[PDB]
Amino acid sequence: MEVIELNKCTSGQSFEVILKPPSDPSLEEIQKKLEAAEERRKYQEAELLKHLAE
Amino acid sequence: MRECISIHVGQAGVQIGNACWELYCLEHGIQPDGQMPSDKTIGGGDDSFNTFFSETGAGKHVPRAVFVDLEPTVIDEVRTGTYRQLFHPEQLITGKEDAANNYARGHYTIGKEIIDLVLDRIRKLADQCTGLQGFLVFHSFGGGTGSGFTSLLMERLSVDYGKKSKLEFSIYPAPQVSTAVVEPYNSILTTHTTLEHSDCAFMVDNEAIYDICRRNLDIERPTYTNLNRLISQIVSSITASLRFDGALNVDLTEFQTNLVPYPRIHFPLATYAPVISAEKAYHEQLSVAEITNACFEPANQMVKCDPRHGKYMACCLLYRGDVVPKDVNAAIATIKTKRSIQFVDWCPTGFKVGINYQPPTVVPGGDLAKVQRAVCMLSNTTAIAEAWARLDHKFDLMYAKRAFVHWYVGEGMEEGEFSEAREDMAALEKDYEEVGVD
Amino acid sequence: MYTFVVRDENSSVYAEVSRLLLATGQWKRLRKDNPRFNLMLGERNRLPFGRLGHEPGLVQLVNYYRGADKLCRKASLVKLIKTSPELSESCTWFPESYVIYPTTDEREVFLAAYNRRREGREGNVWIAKSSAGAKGEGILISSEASELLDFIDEQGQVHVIQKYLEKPLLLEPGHRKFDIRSWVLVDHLYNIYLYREGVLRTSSEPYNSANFQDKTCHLTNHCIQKEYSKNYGRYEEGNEMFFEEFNQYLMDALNTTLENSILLQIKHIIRSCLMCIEPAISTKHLHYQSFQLFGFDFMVDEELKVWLIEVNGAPACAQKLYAELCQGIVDVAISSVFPLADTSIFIKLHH
Amino acid sequence: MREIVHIQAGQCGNQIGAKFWEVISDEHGIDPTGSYHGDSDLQLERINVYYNEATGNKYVPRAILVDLEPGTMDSVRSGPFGQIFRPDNFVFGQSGAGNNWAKGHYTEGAELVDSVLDVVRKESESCDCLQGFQLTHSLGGGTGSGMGTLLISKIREEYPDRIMNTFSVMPSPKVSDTVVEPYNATLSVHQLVENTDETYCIDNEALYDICFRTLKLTTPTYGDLNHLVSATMSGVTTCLRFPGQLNADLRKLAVNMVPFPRLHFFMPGFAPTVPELTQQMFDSKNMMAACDPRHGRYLTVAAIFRGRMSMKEVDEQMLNVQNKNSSYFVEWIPNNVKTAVCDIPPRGLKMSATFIGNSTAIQELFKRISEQFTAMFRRKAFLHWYTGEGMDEMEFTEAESNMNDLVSEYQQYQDATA
Ligand SMILES: COc1cc(OC)c(Cl)c(-n2c(-c3ccccc3)cc(=O)c(C)c2-c2ccc(F)cc2)c1
Ligand SMILES: Nc1nc2c(ncn2[C@@H]2O[C@H](COP(=O)(O)OP(=O)(O)OP(=O)(O)O)[C@@H](O)[C@H]2O)c(=O)[nH]1
Ligand SMILES: Nc1ncnc2c1ncn2[C@@H]1O[C@H](COP(=O)(O)OP(=O)(O)CP(=O)(O)O)[C@@H](O)[C@H]1O
Ligand SMILES: Nc1nc2c(ncn2[C@@H]2O[C@H](COP(=O)(O)OP(=O)(O)O)[C@@H](O)[C@H]2O)c(=O)[nH]1
Ligand SMILES: [Ca+2]
Ligand SMILES: [Ca+2]
Ligand SMILES: [Ca+2]
Ligand SMILES: [Ca+2]
Ligand SMILES: [Mg+2]
Ligand SMILES: [Mg+2]
Repeated sequence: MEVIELNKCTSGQSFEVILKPPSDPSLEEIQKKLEAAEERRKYQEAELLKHLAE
Repeated sequence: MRECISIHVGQAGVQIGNACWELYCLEHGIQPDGQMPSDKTIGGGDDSFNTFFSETGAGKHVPRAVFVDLEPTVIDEVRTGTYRQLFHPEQLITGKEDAANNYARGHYTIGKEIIDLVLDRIRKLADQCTGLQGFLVFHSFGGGTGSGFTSLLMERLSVDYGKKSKLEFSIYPAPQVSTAVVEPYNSILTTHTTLEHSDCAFMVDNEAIYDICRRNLDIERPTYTNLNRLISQIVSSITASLRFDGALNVDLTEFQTNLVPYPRIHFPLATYAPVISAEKAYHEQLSVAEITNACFEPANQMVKCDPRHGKYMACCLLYRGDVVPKDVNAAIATIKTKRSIQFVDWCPTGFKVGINYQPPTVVPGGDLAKVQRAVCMLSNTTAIAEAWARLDHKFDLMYAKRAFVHWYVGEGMEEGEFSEAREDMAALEKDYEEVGVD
Repeated sequence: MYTFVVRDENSSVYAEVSRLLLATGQWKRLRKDNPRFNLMLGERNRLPFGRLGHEPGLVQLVNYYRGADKLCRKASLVKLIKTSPELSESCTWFPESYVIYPTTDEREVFLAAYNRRREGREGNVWIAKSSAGAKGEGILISSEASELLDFIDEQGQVHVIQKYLEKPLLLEPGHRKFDIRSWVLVDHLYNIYLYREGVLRTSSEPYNSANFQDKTCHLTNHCIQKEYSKNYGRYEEGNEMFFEEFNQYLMDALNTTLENSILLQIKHIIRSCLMCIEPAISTKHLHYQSFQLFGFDFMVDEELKVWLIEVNGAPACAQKLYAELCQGIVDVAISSVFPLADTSIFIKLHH
Repeated sequence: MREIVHIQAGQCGNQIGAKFWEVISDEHGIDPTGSYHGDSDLQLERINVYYNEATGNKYVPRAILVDLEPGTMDSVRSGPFGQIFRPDNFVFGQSGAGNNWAKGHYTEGAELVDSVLDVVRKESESCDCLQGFQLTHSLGGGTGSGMGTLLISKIREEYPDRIMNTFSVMPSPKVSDTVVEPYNATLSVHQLVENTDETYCIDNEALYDICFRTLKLTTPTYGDLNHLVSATMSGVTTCLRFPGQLNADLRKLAVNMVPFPRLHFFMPGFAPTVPELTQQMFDSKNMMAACDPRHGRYLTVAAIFRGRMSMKEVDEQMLNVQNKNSSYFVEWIPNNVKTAVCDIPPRGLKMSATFIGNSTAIQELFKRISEQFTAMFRRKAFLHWYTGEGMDEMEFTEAESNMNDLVSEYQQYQDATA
């Protein structure tokens, strides 16, 4: 069991204890997807108001 | 000195943040009006506690935090609370109608409306930063704003602040305090969208916090105040290394490099001890070995799972109070013989240990007892995937019938995003299984 | 009244336990994926342990121990015995064994011992087994290593090679082989209960040491004995000899008793195996509790030394004993957690 | 702040609506003159949801009163709280509807509908953030039945992104007072299936048996039945009128209750120890709709407890009923029973429990109505009264088919497994 890299200061104390060794989308893409979802909402609201006008 | 900005999203994120910052002030001796008598540098300083607090020429210490919810009932409590003085209004942001426990409503419909205003207020905090480490994002998986808007903000933050680190403090849903039937949907969707944008995410299952408050504090029916009080203690011990002098986890990047060797498996399991009731006038004070050994009992974990049936990829021990390294090494050596601790072959069987001589701080009148030594263990074990399995099963049962899906589609989302998000979690579950199983 | 769910319809043991619980009038059976249960009689592979113990207001119990697979599968058990201080690579009651993969592996070490004893002209009859084979197949006995190591690369699943017991205890009349099956119940407190009654699964053909091409004289499974032999049923009904008769034979033919010569070693082996894995499977501080019924298979040599050959996590009983054992499961493993309205058939092995 | 607009249409709707405002005005400490005289301050934290605040700190209900005949309109103004309503929000005709769904929907109600929407619009523009609408009415008449669903259709066209709730009195299995109710109900249900987010099913025969068997009212009256409905209507709106987080607005409630859009018809319940309350609310004898919950399965449930009580005891007792009767809860909607508690009790009671269930057993009601409707329509009995107002026969056929579809859908999920 080794105790390596012991750093020691006023507030506290840090160390390591080894026991055994081993063996993104762009901004344009974001706006486009948010717009496609706004379009889908507007088409559904259009189909609704269209059927209510009928 | 480098700065960190905390972002609190939704009801759960706001209220936990409101408890964390009350606890931060008590630890650093900051008064509700923002005055810190012990700060001998007025109007400035590059002290370690200044990583979370700004300073004004008048002597006030202002949290580097922004609070965002899509309805005012929660944030208006901050504007009137004991620490209303602490913040200034540009940090608090409100909508008028919430996301209705709907991930798509908070992500697409209402998220688009308010995202740009939030980034501007975030940008105001970043302009005051000489060197910005990254962000700490508090939110819930189940809420409409917590799941929907957070995952949108994470995407933009990866753009506006490309190379800066992001840490989540997420609230895994628990039925005993859950407000919505569709939380499993919101959790899978937000996890999928945020996975590639979060460098390290500490999950908290309200079931575990709820039972701990019942078992160890003898609270008949815990409330969010009870739960948040305890959550603040775990959050504080994790962020303590960023707010005090030290050499372990003094930079947001250290969390990833010390706890996350595999990018997608970035969900460490936190374990905290001792949780003692203050109504017990006195108890036999617990030894370092006893509290350290408590860290391997599932009853003290933030997510009820069985690490014995997984594999560790990293482990850190964060002590606060009367703890010396020789006591720790004795506790570790004796514990390793009685416990079933298995590491992955491609990692050393080690423990990174940090000690901070200041004993844990408790809120006056709270349910938690003042103790002289405490410990929090952050271990990246595959056993936390049990939580993903639980949540995925609930998702499958409802989606087999397309139950409630129309609420999401009516908000502009497509049924494909349900399958796309679910497949990602299916891969994540199998990623966890390659690492931790033979 | 309590609730339970059945998820392994093929379990003949828990089929009768299910019948018994409903006869109680205090247990209602729910359907497969109803999560609001007290007791899960779960499936045999990929049982979802991670979902148990998360239903508020429900003490949930399950009839399997997570992690028992390390003991109830040949490749796992060999690795467990060799790599545990408790059981010790220098173990006395487990035959010299080696794990070997077709096409972490131990093939090179198995040959080391094989030539080591053909140097000394000691017997070299080894056997290869695996959890993939069944129905009396997937098994080969030979004295030449080449015949066996070629036979494994002919397969695709991991196997284990084990030193065949060339000098077994042979029952007379018949001059025939046998193995012993003991049933063990481990409750949620991890109490180890041994069923008072065991069974000898018998070979009805005389043990021929010369020719191993013949299977039936060597393999004592209740399947191959019923299926490749006509003298099946001559000496005892169904090639099943029970302890009272076996106790008499030992006394009359060897001036000893079942208890002293054999049974005391069986209880030692059971304790050692289960107590070795208690830290890794015990559920006394978990959110869900466990119990499991195990079936231990033993071989006895002519010196009356007891050897362990395998363990079954999902075993079957003998037709004469289903009623007595399956009701004992209810009182000790189920009714212990979920009481009912208001002598013992088990041996408790202390630790 | 999140304001709801209330509408009551027809003789039935107005009578029920009037006692609803009597109950909650008392609960919020408002007297008939519109002035607050209460004790606690939780009474006013969410008062703006159902009340507008006007000069002089007087609170006026955000209520619109509608009927094609003036009779019941004059009774509302002479009642106990009739003084409180905004006099410009009384929108009444003179003809009446004569139990004719076509008159309320197409001819007599058409001439009056715009006058109603003008009041609706004026109220909605005075809302910080309008939340939705709730309507009280019957499905057997002509005004609340026919004109009510016209207002619903008109309101959706102006406020398509707002929630629409209704408290609908359904025809009863054995008690009726109008011959053509199968036609009026079937024509309204067709509308509600398409244009409402949440509908509470009330039938009078169940209310009457409660009044006669349980409360022991030897000669019950619509006065006694309405007191039950208003008490229930108070209970189902407690989470909307008092501080809380669970089902705190109409949309959040709908999202937790409606797994599939067309299956949004609920079976209310009320009761009357903690174990006693929880047993009652689940009992068939405490349901306000004539459907046995044991003849179907619950898709979702919402329970509201009021008064001072041990939440530990409540939480423990709700779980026992769920785990006791697992067969009656769908296995494929985990944790579909949600419980909320408010410290404010109703008047006369210290502990109350209100029950909201979305049970597939509701199909029985839609089958009763369909059977009666077809028996009339196959012979075209009484149809000349409707075709005489301009309707075509095919409007009837479509309404029948939609309800038969709605019955099929309810059965589909009643037998679904995991
Ligand atoms: C629904 O159709 C009805 C049919 C009927 O007689 C067959 C009656 Cl009496 C009533 N009814 C009336 C009433 C109505 C119209 C004309 C005259 C009297 C007034 C009243 O106060 C109450 C309580 C009831 C009522 C309700 C539900 C019941 F189960 C039993 C009685 C209603
Ligand atoms: N621990 C804890 N959990 C909370 C708290 N508040 C809410 N939750 C959890 O969060 C989930 C509900 O999400 P919320 O945060 O309340 O809602 P939201 O994030 O504001 O989203 P919207 O309701 O759409 O505006 C449930 O699973 C709750 O258990 C809290 O203060 N503490
Ligand atoms: N090392 C050894 N020495 C002597 N005989 C052995 C042996 N290993 C196995 N055998 C014989 O081979 C037979 C089958 O072995 P094994 O018990 O592995 O089959 P199996 O796993 O199908 C039993 P079950 O069906 O109960 O799981 C046994 O009856 C035993 O007599
Ligand atoms: N609860 C209740 N129901 C009523 C009342 N008056 C009528 N109804 C119901 O409504 C039906 C008669 O419809 P009515 O209210 O006159 O419809 P309208 O023409 O729109 O006013 C009957 O079947 C009753 O069940 C009442 O005062 N209270
Ligand atoms: Ca300073
Ligand atoms: Ca990134
Ligand atoms: Ca006219
Ligand atoms: Ca006009
Ligand atoms: Mg909210
Ligand atoms: Mg086997």
